[PDB]
Amino acid sequence: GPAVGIDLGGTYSCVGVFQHGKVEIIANDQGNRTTPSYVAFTDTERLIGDAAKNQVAMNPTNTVFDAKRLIGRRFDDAVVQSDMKHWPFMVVNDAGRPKVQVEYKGETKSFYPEEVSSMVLTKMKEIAEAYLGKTVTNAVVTVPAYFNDSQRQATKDAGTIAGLNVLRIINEPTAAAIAYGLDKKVGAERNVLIFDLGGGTFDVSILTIEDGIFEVKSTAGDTHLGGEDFDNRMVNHFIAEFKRKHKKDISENKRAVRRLRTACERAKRTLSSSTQASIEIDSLYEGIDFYTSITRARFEELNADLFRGTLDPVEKALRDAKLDKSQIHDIVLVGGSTRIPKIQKLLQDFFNGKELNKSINPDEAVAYGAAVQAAILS
Ligand SMILES: Nc1ncnc2c1ncn2[C@@H]1O[C@H](COP(=O)(O)OP(=O)(O)OP(=O)(O)O)[C@@H](O)[C@H]1O
Ligand SMILES: [Cl-]
Ligand SMILES: [Cl-]
Ligand SMILES: [K+]
Ligand SMILES: [K+]
Ligand SMILES: [Mg+2]
Repeated sequence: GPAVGIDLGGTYSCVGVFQHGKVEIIANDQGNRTTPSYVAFTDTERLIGDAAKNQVAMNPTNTVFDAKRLIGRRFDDAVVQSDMKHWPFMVVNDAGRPKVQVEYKGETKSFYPEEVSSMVLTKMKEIAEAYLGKTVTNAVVTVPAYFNDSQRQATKDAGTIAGLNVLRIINEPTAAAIAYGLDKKVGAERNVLIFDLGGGTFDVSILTIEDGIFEVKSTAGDTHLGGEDFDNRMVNHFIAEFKRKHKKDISENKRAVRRLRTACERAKRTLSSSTQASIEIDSLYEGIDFYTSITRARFEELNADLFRGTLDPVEKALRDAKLDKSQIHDIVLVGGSTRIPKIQKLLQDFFNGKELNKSINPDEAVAYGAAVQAAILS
């Protein structure tokens, strides 16, 4: 007490606390309401969150991310073997369990996924402590609805290692529905669709709620579709533009690509509220400045197939839940990527004009609902 709600996200984490009948989403030391699920190791220190993501480009083999993709899994799991090929850090096998291997202070170290996630949770715990001016111990932590018992157990363990008393592990879509008060009893069942597009995954969940009890009717999605893919499309676009203007290809310069990606992600966010965004990077490659811009229309065209494709999982989830689109009582947007206007248009159009629940920052809705539930369990 106070107990907190924590969304331990694949790419960003968020912590909230319910007090005086209101949820407060807590800003970190940099004033950010969400924090990168990154941890880095150097010759002298361990960095977590914003501090870790800010040096990823210069320290690729020792900056860990995506621990959520390893948590609770066996080393021989096809998913792990597939994902490992794409990470710049090493994943080793310890008696059948995956561990990330890094260098810290000149020595080789290895950590279980739950230890890496415990570092992220320690950061979220401290963020809440700085805001509350009191020690934080009890917490509700969320996980994807498809997580199995081992993945739920390892997530709870990450919390315990961080010094938290995990009151309960609840599903992300359920937490999002709770944020909007859809758990309240209205004397009849209600069907709710959660459309969750984050930084690296896309989850569609259909919930049936009655008497405060949740039932996951169906889930669909793509574990390799998120905001990072839209950033990739923009990066490729600008590498091509720089090549045309300067007859130089920056593709093989890791730092150049990173600075460009960062500017693209920032420009993308601006495009959700404005129709154009400027990209200005000083000395991007060989001392050449890269000052350009991108319109919302071009950003939408660069990603047209990926945006439209989000509707397939929606149709499949409806089919698996044995529900027609007209039987959905509420549609809830979750994940930072749902702030993109074109995605909202596509989903609303698919639902024949039905309004979307989007008043709660989508990238905060999971933590918001977790905080409400944590207070209820406290
Ligand atoms: N205003 C915005 N417009 C567009 N995209 C945005 C905006 N704000 C944030 N994003 C994107 O949202 C993503 C992060 O979403 P969120 O914080 O919900 O991630 P997450 O739940 O950790 O993701 P994952 O699905 O990988 O678990 C990033 O790709 C970020 O660029
Ligand atoms: Cl911080
Ligand atoms: Cl459209
Ligand atoms: K998140
Ligand atoms: K997601
Ligand atoms: Mg998420």
